[PDB]
Amino acid sequence: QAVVTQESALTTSPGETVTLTCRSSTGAVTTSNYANWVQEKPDHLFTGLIGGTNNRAPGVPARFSGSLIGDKAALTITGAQTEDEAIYFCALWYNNHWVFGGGTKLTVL
Amino acid sequence: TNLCPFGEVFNATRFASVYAWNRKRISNCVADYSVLYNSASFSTFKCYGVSPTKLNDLCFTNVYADSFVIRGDEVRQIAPGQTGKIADYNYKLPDDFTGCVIAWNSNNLDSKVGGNYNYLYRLFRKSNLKPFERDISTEIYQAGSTPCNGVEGFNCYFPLQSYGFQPTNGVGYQPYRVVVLSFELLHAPATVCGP
Amino acid sequence: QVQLKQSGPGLVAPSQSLSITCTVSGFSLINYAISWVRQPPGKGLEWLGVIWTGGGTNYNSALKSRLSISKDNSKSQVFLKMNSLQTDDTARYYCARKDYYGRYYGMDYWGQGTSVTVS
Ligand SMILES: *[C@@H]1O[C@H](CO)[C@@H](O)[C@H](O)[C@H]1NC(C)=O
Repeated sequence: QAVVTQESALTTSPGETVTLTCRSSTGAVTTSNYANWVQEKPDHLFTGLIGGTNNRAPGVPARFSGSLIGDKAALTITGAQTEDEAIYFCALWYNNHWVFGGGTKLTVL
Repeated sequence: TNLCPFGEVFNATRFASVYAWNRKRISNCVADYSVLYNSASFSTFKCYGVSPTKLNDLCFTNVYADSFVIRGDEVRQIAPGQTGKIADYNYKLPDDFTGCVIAWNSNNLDSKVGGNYNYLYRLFRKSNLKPFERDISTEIYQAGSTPCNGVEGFNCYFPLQSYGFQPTNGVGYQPYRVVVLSFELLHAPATVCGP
Repeated sequence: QVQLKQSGPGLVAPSQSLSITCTVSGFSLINYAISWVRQPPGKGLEWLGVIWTGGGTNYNSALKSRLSISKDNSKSQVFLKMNSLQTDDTARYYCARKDYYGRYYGMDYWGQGTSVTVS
């Protein structure tokens, strides 16, 4: 009971917001499955964006914001082209283990 | 009659953590309270049941010297009748306490660059402590309705937390060593007096 | 400042066991948990396991139980050990910090990554 899937294709022109949805194999994601968003720099650098489905990491700009806006977990961002070219992965806490999605490639403009 | 071993208590190299505070009994020696009071390093010297100047003449049965390192802001909770994390879960002083509380800043010993994280305190407890209780157990807490059953899940916190002592933290967050002297002034054969 | 370091030349020969180390500054191992994830070249990352704040582990289900994670609170170090390696395991491995006491219930900070390649 481990399969988690993402679209893996995205493009937002500067200033325009997009939503990427990560969905589980247990139906709509529960609050118990805490949602995580991580950011991939093109030089193999990682950082954590969102945890607990609502909490921003310390030191991440307030421009980043997410929640369970749809029944499946999703994340949104206002368009800042220079620093938002990144790959993003969703993680869900099953009680037994953490599962990571394939990840979505963001290609702004 | 030999001098009392205050030097060991107040000049010990490494102090104990809050939750496992060490108790040193003192008995059968000539106490010298003048020395300690006259020194200026002690930031907070508070005697509750007695007056600090009287101490040179009183004769007690025996006295306990406790020691631990706590954060600067939490020093107040070491007193009869207050609450907080330290009072409720770590070190409770009984009401009608009779003794002296001594504290001083130690930022030049217990804080090192990169932080010192070896001083631990108990954070989650089922119930408050009885006076002078010393619960050293590390039973897995349970803040969730589900039974934890010894597995540290997301609501099965370990009940100890380590202070973060940066070399440049604020005065509120710097580590203050604390020594509590408790005089149980019964009329059993007096063992500790002042010259 | 909170910081994660992990180091090792890495390269392995088949059927032996090599271990990687994670060294931490700016946070105490009693206040946080450490999770390890594994990244084969060009694929999606999979989560290996976590060492909780005061000992006690979880592991990826189908992942071999013949591996263990361990730590030293005194020196602020964490070690991942696998006892037998297979050529699909060639990957970059990352240390990660999980802050489940307070606000941010996920992997708060991440390491710099170490290449581990067999043959
Ligand atoms: C502790 O060390 C200080 C350092 O000068 C010294 O003056 C004192 O006599 C020692 N003993 C006590 C009990 O303070």
